[PDB]
Amino acid sequence: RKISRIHLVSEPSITHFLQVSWTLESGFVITLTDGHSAWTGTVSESEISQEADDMAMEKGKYVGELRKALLSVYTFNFSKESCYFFFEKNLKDVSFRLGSFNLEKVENPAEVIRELICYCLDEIKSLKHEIKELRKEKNDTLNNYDTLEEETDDLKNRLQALEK
Amino acid sequence: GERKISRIHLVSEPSITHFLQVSWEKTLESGFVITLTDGHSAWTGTVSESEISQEADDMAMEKGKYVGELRKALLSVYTFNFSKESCYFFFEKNLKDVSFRLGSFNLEKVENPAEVIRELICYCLDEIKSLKHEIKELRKEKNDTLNNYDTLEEETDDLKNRLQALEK
Repeated sequence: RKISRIHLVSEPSITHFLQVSWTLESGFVITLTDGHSAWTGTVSESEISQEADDMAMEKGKYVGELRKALLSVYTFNFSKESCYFFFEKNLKDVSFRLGSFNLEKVENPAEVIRELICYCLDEIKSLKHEIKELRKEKNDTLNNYDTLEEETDDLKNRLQALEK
Repeated sequence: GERKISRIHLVSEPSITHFLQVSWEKTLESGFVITLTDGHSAWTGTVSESEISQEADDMAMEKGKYVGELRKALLSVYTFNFSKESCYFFFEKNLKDVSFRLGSFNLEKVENPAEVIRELICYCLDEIKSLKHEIKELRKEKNDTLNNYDTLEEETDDLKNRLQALEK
């Protein structure tokens, strides 16, 4: 998955969180939350095909914009009454949409929020663990390079002393 | 300031994960803020420097030991208790066959839970980004040295071949 902070136009004051889980080409789940409510939509490959056909765009580029847009200067839109989500690719004060998706309001949003925070805390734990091994490996590699430099200097010294 | 976010389970709500966020401006011993949240509501309490010393005294515990226990329990066997009707949070130390209360706190139901939850998530997302940056730099520094190693080793081997031939 990827969790991105976004601002909606209808609510520029606060930060929303866009959680996308999936390659995206084979349909995905998109979740929006403001820390209280949550909206979730499962986008099928069928629904994807119908969006790229309604706007006459290449699959690869379309998914590429999805990939470039959903995982993170794009703008994001969501109406809490119609529950339709869409984003635009902006360029030169000119913009166009990449389809819309329906995000149904979730009955028990606290479950989603809890899961999102747990995911982040688990990720932090995993990254710290990885860093501990990488620190040691980095230090070992620097030490081994120093050893080789000293070993190589010894060889050159022996060659030059040999010459004379 | 600094903070620590911990996952806990409550005796009275064993199924749901709660999050305990403890933060301090200077140091834990000089005052901290303790927030409990289930991802929907949040309760917060401020603990002053003098309240810590008074709690240690009421417990007939040496202040350093009391603070040491707060660190082990609130920053992360300890049990956590909270009731959404009393807004009263206490945790206990459980040794073999016996437990005892390690101080308690009265939390106040926050008025803006969503704001607190968003700020907490943002903190985690910022930490993930910083940790990913750190990993990327560590791995590049390691890989850069390995490349220099392999380059230097080409010369080392040639010098060995030259020296072996000359000393042969």
